[PDB]
Parts: sequence; C-alpha cells; structure tokens
Amino acid sequence: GLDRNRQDIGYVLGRLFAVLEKIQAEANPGLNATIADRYFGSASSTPIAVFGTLMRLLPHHLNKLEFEGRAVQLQWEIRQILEHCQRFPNHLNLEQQGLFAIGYYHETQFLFTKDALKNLFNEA
Amino acid sequence: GLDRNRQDIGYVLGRLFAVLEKIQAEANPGLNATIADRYFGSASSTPIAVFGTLMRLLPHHLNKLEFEGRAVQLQWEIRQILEHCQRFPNHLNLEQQGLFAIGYYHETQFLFTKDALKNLFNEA
Amino acid sequence: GLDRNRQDIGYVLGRLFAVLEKIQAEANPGLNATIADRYFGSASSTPIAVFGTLMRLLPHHLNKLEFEGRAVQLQWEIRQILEHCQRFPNHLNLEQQGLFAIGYYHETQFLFTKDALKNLFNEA
Amino acid sequence: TIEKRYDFVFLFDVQDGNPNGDPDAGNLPRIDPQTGEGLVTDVCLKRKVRNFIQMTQNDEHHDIFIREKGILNNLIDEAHEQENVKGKEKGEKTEAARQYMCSRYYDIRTFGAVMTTGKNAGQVRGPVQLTFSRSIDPIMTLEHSITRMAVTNEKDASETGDNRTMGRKFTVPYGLYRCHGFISTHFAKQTGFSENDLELFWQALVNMFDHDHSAARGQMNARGLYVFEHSNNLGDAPADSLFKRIQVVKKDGVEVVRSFDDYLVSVDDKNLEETKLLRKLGG
Amino acid sequence: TIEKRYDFVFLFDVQDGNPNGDPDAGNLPRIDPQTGEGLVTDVCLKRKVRNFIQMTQNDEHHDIFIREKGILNNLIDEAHEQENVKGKEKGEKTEAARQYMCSRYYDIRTFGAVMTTGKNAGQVRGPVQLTFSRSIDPIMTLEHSITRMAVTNEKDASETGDNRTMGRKFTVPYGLYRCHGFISTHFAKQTGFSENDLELFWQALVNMFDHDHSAARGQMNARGLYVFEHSNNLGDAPADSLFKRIQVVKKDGVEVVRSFDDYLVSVDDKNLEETKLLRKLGG
Amino acid sequence: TIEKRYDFVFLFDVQDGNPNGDPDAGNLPRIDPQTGEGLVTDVCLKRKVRNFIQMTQNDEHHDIFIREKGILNNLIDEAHEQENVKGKEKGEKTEAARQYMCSRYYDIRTFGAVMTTGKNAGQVRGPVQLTFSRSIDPIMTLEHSITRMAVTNEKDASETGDNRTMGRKFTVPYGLYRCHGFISTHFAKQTGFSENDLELFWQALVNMFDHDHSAARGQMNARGLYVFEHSNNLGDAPADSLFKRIQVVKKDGVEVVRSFDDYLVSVDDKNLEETKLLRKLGG
Repeated sequence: GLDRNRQDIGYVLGRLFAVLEKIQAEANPGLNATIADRYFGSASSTPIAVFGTLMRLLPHHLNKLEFEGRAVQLQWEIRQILEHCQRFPNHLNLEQQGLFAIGYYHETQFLFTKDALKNLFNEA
Repeated sequence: GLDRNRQDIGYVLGRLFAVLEKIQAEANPGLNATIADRYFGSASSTPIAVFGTLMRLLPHHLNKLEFEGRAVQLQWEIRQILEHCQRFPNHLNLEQQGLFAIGYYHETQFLFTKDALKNLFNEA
Repeated sequence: GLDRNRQDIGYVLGRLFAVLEKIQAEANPGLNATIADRYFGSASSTPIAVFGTLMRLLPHHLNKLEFEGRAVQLQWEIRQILEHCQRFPNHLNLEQQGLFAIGYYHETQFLFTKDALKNLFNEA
Repeated sequence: TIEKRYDFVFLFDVQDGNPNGDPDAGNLPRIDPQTGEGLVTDVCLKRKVRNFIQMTQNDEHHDIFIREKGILNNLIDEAHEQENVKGKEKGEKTEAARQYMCSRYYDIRTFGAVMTTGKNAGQVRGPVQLTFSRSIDPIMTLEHSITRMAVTNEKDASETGDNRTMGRKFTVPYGLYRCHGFISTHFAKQTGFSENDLELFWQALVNMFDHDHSAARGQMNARGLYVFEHSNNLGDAPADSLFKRIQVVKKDGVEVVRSFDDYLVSVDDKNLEETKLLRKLGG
Repeated sequence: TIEKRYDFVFLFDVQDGNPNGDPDAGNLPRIDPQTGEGLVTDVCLKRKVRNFIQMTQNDEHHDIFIREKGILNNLIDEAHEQENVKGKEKGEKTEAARQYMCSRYYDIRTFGAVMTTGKNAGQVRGPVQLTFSRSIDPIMTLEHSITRMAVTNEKDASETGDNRTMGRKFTVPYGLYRCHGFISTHFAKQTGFSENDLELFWQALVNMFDHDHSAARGQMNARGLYVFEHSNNLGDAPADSLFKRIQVVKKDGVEVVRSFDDYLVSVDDKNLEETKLLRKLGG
Repeated sequence: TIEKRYDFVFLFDVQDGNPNGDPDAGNLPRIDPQTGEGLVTDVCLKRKVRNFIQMTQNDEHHDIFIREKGILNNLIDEAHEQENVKGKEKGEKTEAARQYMCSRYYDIRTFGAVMTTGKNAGQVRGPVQLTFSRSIDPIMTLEHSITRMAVTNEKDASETGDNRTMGRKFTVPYGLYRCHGFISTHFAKQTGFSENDLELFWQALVNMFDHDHSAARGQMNARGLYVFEHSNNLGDAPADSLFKRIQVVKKDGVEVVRSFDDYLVSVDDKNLEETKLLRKLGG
C-alpha cells in the first residue's frame, strides 16, 4: 500500500518521520526509547517546531553511522522523498493528521522489507 | 475465525480499533476503563474524526507498556493491519457499520488467544 | 523537483553547497572524504566564514577537474544560482536552516540527472 | 378566533452545547446515523415555550397544564367540580370538561393535549404544530472528561487513582437548524385560540432562549423567523412552493463551518405577493 | 433580592503554562481538533472562584459545600437534623431541606447543585451561568521533557540512573480566552441570591487569579470584564446584538501574537444607551 | 507565619555554556521555535536553591527533601513509623505525616511535593512559586566540537586513524533571563512557613551562582532582583501593573548584544508605591 507519490503533506511527512526514526534506531542499538514516541503528537499537530530540530539533529546520526552503504542508501531515500514537499507548514488539518500516521506506518513496513530498498538504490 | 484480508473497510477498521483497545488495556493494568463507550458511537459513521486523534496518543500508551516483547509484537501487528487501508473514509454504509463491529469482535477473540500473535511475530 | 527562484537564503545556499559538493566529488574520483558533512553543520549554524573559505578553495578543484566543458557549465550555473543572492547573513534562524536542507536535497536530484545540466547549458 | 392561516419557517443555531441528548445513548446529541446530521425533537422546543410562559404570565387564563411536579388526575378531577357538576349527565360532561380546561390552561388551548386518564375529560388536536428540526450540515460531537474534587458517598471510601471517577460532558462546535411550523384555522375555532395568543406566541419564539440557560446548553440564539400568511381558509398555494423560496446555503470559501457568517440566507419573493404575504420577524 | 438581569463578557490570558488541565485522556492543553483554537472548560473557572470564596470570607452563610475531603452524603444527612425538617412530610422534607441548604451556603446559592444521593434534597438551577471559553487565535503547543534527581521509589526502578523515565511538562507560549456569562433574576427568588452576593461575584472575578498560583499553571492574569445590565426583567435586545459590540482583533502587521500588546480591543456604544448600562470593569 | 503578600522580579545572565540542557534534541539550549528565544526551565532554579541550602545549613528542620540518591518511599515510611507513635485514624495519620514532614524538610515548607505515591502522605501546595524564564532577546547558539586524547573503551573504535568522538559543548555569547515569583501568605498556615525560612530564601537567591559552577555550565551572574511587598493580606494592585513597572531596553547604538552594558534597565515607582513597599534588594 506504499504509494510513491501521494503528494498529501501528511503522507509525505509521515514517510519522512519514519525515515528519521529508522535512521536513529539503526544508528545506535542500545536504546529502547524512540524519538517517535517523544515527538509524534506534536509533529502531527504541527511540523515546524519538531522538524527544525530534527533536521539539525540528522547530520550527527548520518555521519556517525558505522557502515557507508546504509548511509548512502538512507540519504538517497531522503532525496527520493523530499522532492514532493516544498516548505514546512505552520499547522495541519484532521485528515492530514490521519494521513500522516498512515504514511509513517507504510514507510515502516517498506523499510522492514529486507532488500527492496537496496534494489531501488540499484536501479538508480 | 477471522479473515486475514477480507479488505472491506469496516472489517479492517474494527480490527484496528480492537487492537488499540487491547493496547490501552495492557498499558494501564490497574484500570477497568474501556474506550468502548468512548468511541464505538463515533466509529460507526465518521472514523475520520476519531481514528487519527487516537493514533496521536497511541505511542504514549505503547511506551508506558512495561514489557518490550508485547510492545514490539503489537507494533508489527498494527503495521500488518494498516497495510490494507489507504485513506480514512468519512462516511459508511449500513453494512459497513455492522461489519465494523463484526471485525472488532473477531479481532478481540484472536488477540485474547494464548499465543497466536507470538507465532506470527516469530515468523516475522 | 526544485525552484530556480524561490528567493530565500536557505534554499539557495543549500543549492550552492550541494553544487560545491558534487564539483569537488566529481573532480576527484579518488576523493573518499565526505567534505559535505565536514561543513554541513557549520553552514547550518552560520555560513559567514565557511562559504568565504570555500570560495577561495574553489579554483583549485576547478582547474583539477578533468573535463573542461563540465567546468565551464559549472561556473555558468554558479552564475545563475548566485545572482539571486545579495548578501551573506552571519546569523541563521531555524526555519531558513530547514529551507537550507530542503534546497540541498532538492537540487541534489537535479545534480543526479544524466544530461539535464548539459542541456540547460545548451540553451545558454 | 383567528381568521387566517399561517405557515412559517424558523432558523436557530447552537454554539458549544448539547441541544437535546439521547435518553438512552448516554447523553450524546441526537444525530442522523446515515447522513451525520443533527436532530432536535419538537417536544424539546415546545417545552421551552411552556417554560417561557410560566415565567412571564403567572395569572389565571394563562396557567399551564404541565408543571414541574404535579398529579394530572388531580387537575382533571378539580375541573370535575366546576359548576357543571353533573348537569350534562355524562353525555357532554366530558365535553364540558374539555371546554373548561381549554378555558383555563393556555398550554392546552395552544398545543394539543390528552385528558382521558381518570374521569376522562377529552382530547384536543391543537391548532399549532411543529416538525422535527435538523442540521443543515454535518456536526461533530466533542466528548470531554471532567473531575469532581470530593466523593459523593463513603462506599468508595478509599481514594485512589482510578477513584474520583471522571464522568463526562458533550458539546457541539457549531451548527444551524431549520424548523417548519404550521397553524390550523378550522381546528382553532374549536378551542377558542385567539389572536392575542398568537401575538404572545411570536414574542415567545423570538425571545425564547435568553430566558433559558443551563450548564449543559451553553449559548443558543435565534437567527431567523419568517412567516407566510395565507389569504383564504382554503390553502392558497401548497407548502413546498412556499418553503423553497427561503434557501440557506453553505458559502463556498470555507470547508469547515464555524459561525453564522459562513452560511448564506436567500429569500425569494418573485410573485407570491399577489395573494400570499411574507412578513419578516427574525431579521 | 436582585432584580435586573445581567450579561457580561470576560477576557483572560494565560501567559506561559497549561491554562486548563489535561483532557484526562491524552495529556495536553484542551485543544480544538480541527480549527487549532484552544478551550478552557468553564468548570475550572467556577472552581477557581469557589476557592477564592473559601479563602476569603470564612463565616457561616458562606460555607462552600465541596471541599477536598468532604463526603457529600454526610453533609446532606446532617441537614436533616435541623429543627424545621424534623417534623414535615415527603414534599415538605425536601422543600425545607433545600431552604436550609440555600440558607447556609454560597456555592449552592450561586451555582446549581444536585442533592438526590441519599436522603434526598432536590436540585437547584443557579441564577448565574457561564459558558466555555475559546481562544481568539490558534495556540501552538510546546512539549518539554525534564528529569528527576532521585528515583521515585525503591521499586524495580531502584537503579542509580533516572535517565530511563523523565516525565514531561506541557506548556503554551501565549493566548487569550473569551468567555460569556449570564445573570437571570427569574431564579433568584427560588434561592435568595442577594445584591451583596452579586457584589462578591464582581469583586471575585477581578481578583480570582492573583490569590491562586501553582507550579503547573504558571502565570495567568485577567484583562477584560464588561457588563451590560438591562432596564427591565425582560431583555431589551437579544444577546448577540450586544456581544458584537465588544470585539478584539489581531493587530494588522503581526504574524504571531506573543503578548497582550499584539491584540487590539474595541468597544461599541453608538446607541447602546437605550435602556442598557455598560459598566466597564476589567479595563 | 507570613505577614504580607510578596511578589518579586528576578534577572540573571550567562556568559558562556549551556544554561539548560534540552533532552529533546542533543543538549541544545531550550529555545522557542518561532521567535528564537531561549526558555530557562524553572525547575532548574528551584533545584539550584535546594542544592545551596543543602550545602550551607545542614541542620534539623532544614533537611533537603530530594538528595542525590535518596529513595523517597524509605523517607515516607520512616516518617510513618515515626508517627506510628500516633498509629491513629487514616485522616489523622496523613495529617500528622504532613506536619512532621513540614517540620523536617525546608524544601517541603518552601515548595510542595506529591508524597502520597507510597504510603499516602498528602499533597502540599507550597507558598512560593516561580515561572519559566525566557531570554529578553534572541539567543545565539555556537556549536563546538572537540577531540579526545584516548578512546573511551577498548573496542573496534580503538583505531588511531579515525576519531569520531567530536563531542558537543554548546554555548551562548551573551543574554539575559527574566522570571516572576509569588509568595502567598495564606498557604503557609497549612505548612507553617516561618519568617526565618523566607529570610534564608532571600539570602539564597542573591548568593547562588557562586556555589554552582560546572564545566559544561560556565559563568553566570545575577544582575538585579526587585521585591514588591503588599500592603495588606489582599493584593492592593494587580500583579501585571507591578511587573510592568520594570522595563528592559536594548541599547539603540548596538545591534548585537554581548554585555550587560548593551542593555538598559528602567525602574519606575512614582506613585504605585503608595501602599506597596519596593525594596531594590540587589543590582
């Protein structure tokens, strides 16, 4: 059910949030706490505040990740996502709130798939 | 029994609601309060109002759950179930409203079973 | 996707930085070091020093580029990107740092095109 | 007795409170499951009328039949010891009871009533009738939860986290509501409904809600009251060719409605003026 | 007993903290799911004024009837030992009970109550009623996480670190909240609301907040309080035609409101002097 | 106990380091997203004061509630066994526990605590409260990265060629922060706040930063604290007027602020001191 181009801000933001959570999780194993839990409600309500800080935090995890191939593939997926969106909205609507969770969950399901992401890198 | 992929909207929404309820249950053990009277009436016609709002606060309950295995298992289960949907509908036909209840009860029966979710997770 | 003239500092400067990154990466096939991450957090914090230094860095990487048509196309596009800007602000607030990252990732996909930049130079 | 015949339309909104709650579904507002629109049963609005009169008139010839706490059979029997103690000999003794009742209690003289419990005193259909009233556009109920400082009893003597049971309150962010009302004449001639009662009734409608504020309801108002006036005891034109001339429409710009500025009201007076009349009351 | 019915508008701003409590199901400030506006439940504002009374008068005829450790059933029962209620009857029991309860308290005299738990006493409706309040412009929540120096308990989490669980403190950067209130004389007769009591109410609102602080609440303060009074026991104009006279608007050249300076207040009194008095209280 | 309602405005600045570490994202200064201002959480202030008192006094009736490692339930059970000397009714037992606490720990008399988590001991309220403090002007964050001479652990990271422990020690070139605080006499009576304890509080503020230095923290200094003393037990004026009597203005000449000289403090007390007592305690 992972659409590639839904273009709804909620869906794409949920995809982005899933990417962020997975990156952070793979970055350091010894951590049960999830940034998703700490930020989910505020993010789905309004993305500007949480997302600015998340952007600032991203490079640290990105570089300190041990393996290079995971880093390049994650950056590539970020590229494949960001071109739909344009600018962080100030506020969300209800259907957007739901579609955000939908996109997040869909992207999580795609990421847990073992090799498909590596493939999509390969056709690039 | 329970259809894995009946794919009609009411059934999947009912399964989703049942899982959320069970999460609320184990998250707060010393409690009897049921989201049942809270949101069956909402769920029948306009899920678009209620489902996303609940989803906002699922992560808190999930984290407050003490045991990691149950949390991750239920996480994977809801990832599986949400695959079928693509968009929260705003209105439901009569048969949809009933089949929502049928799905809820089938899902509750399946979850309360002793080890089924364990087996499915172990497959994952 | 991207915009040539979104007309804000973060977007354009991130476009600038990604341009520089690909220039240096392509000019040296034997360039394992990830200069991108080396200055990314720096620029997101404040560019007033890093970009000035990178400017004097440029001509060496320019000359040691193997193919000269690539180089001339590069200074061409650099001309269009920098024409929009009018000054360097030392301090950088959060939202335009977000737009900085947005512009970076957006224009990276433009960079990855097989022949687009050559074409853009062709109508020039 | 009234020598005309009236049909009217009524427009009232709700701001942040449960207008009338299902006696069964907890207390949540009454909504139409298939279309998700609101409902306000007529008896509720009629009861508001009766309360208004109770506060305003307080004499005889405007006493009200239904009260906060009373025995109906007592009110019937009391009428049974008027002058006509038995002189009508059970043939129109009941009819005499009807006449006396309708002589006193403005409620019965206006709306219908049933008095056949003990010593049966008759039935009246009622010159005035009102329809259910429903919402133009769907509404979404915002459930709440609230808490009380102290426990009612000692049965839950201990105080714990699950203790201090919350209990709830329901609200509706906005809406709007259409009401359709009919006035008969031939029925009016029976129970002496008089013009003066009608004037009182219009003032009752326009000023109903200010004199009724509870905890749950919150603010309500009256947006419009339009009256179409026949010109014959005979029905001059049918109902719909009247009602369709007053059309209320969601404005385009907003997707979610929040206040009366959003909606738009249109009154159509093409050629009905020739016999029928239209008078504006709400505004 | 008070005579002239009143209406009033109230404007209070929360500075840097949870203005109303968590909805008890998902702990945040109370928020409109759709519009992005913010709400404070009226009950909270009512409880604030109750506390101010409890700490201000401290006299018989001013007891409060809901206290942090009171148990309602015993409070009801003890009222059954007054001399008047000794020898009475079913209806008379209840009526005398209501009279005594309204005699001794002020909470009951001003806001309604339910007294049917054990030995029954009845209900009251309360001359004074208040609505929900709503935020003028959408509020942008902030969530904060903070740590505890020491473990809560020598529990399973008896480990040295508290980095596993921290707990959070939500907050709101700024806003305004608008509230409406009604005073109805028609009920004052049933409870004995008196002029001195109304003066207490007015003095109470303006100083409700300063005498009440807490960690979670953070600074709050009250800005505006405008009261219209009618000339006669019947409303001279309906409510809304009044409430539109008082309007607040976000300033022209501001994108985000961050203080009281941002908003702008305006008052309309072009004709209001028909039979109505506009007393300015808040400022 | 206390004598007059008390209010105070508080200022303090940081030359370098991290005033408060946000655990949301790394350890950035807690910053307001939209306006680019830095919130200093109050709980930090309160912890600093507790630490100072723990440092100096060290005597009974002045023990500090939240020590470095103390497990709370041992303290509450210790008190209960101490007042198992009472061993009496639950309400009395809880109240006696409260009293023994308030007698013992300066923290509790000074600020509340939820002791009731274990064997119940109640909810104190605390008569001193402080709000969040926010930077007067937008902050400036300058990330820094540094090098380790040696690897943390004998792992795969023990390679000389690659070092990644760049570390992060954020800081601020300069700023200021403003806070408001309230001391309400009445609540003391439940906890028995005493004059001397308030005096030690006044002392602990102006002399705090000298006893709290850390590597990550860096230099801080308090600039000016002002105390308003209420004339009588009820507030003679609203807090807002008193607070806004004090103003801070960026110097016109400067566009970037790097030192106290770049700011100007304006204090005004011509008339609103007619019954208030302004003490310019510091600065």
